[PDB]
Amino acid sequence: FLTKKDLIKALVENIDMDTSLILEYCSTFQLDCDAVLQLFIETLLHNTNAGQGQGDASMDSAKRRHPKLLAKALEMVPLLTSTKDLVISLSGILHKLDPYDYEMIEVVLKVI
Amino acid sequence: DEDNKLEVQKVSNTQYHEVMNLEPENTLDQHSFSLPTCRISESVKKLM
Repeated sequence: FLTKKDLIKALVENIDMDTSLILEYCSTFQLDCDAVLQLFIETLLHNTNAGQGQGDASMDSAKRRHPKLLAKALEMVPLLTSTKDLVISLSGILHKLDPYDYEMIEVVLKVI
Repeated sequence: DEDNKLEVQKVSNTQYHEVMNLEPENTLDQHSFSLPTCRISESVKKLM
């Protein structure tokens, strides 16, 4: 079961997952919930950051995602216990974000 | 008989403390191996 971390990436890539599912999966195999949740948020924002650039029509596909992204991101924040590292990594990503991606800034600063 | 306890006392000599400190969270569906509440005739119980 020490190798059960290998699925953690494969689970996170899916957009539609329950948070309690991840919590119980981590609790069953004795895994830290905070690191998995912060990685889930990092990948949730990075996928939309990696979902752009597919032509000029990616803006319309991302604009509908952004409110859902923020809505799903806000709910897991109280579930963490130590967000200091998550906030530091989020600040680094924000410094790595595009200046003309103001929705990314809106969701990142609101999560912070 | 006690003659088969030669291989038993060699097992009941280990002292462990790292096991009682860890409770596995594994679950089982134990509803498929019990007997639900019912009313049986006393004759059947006496026969058993």
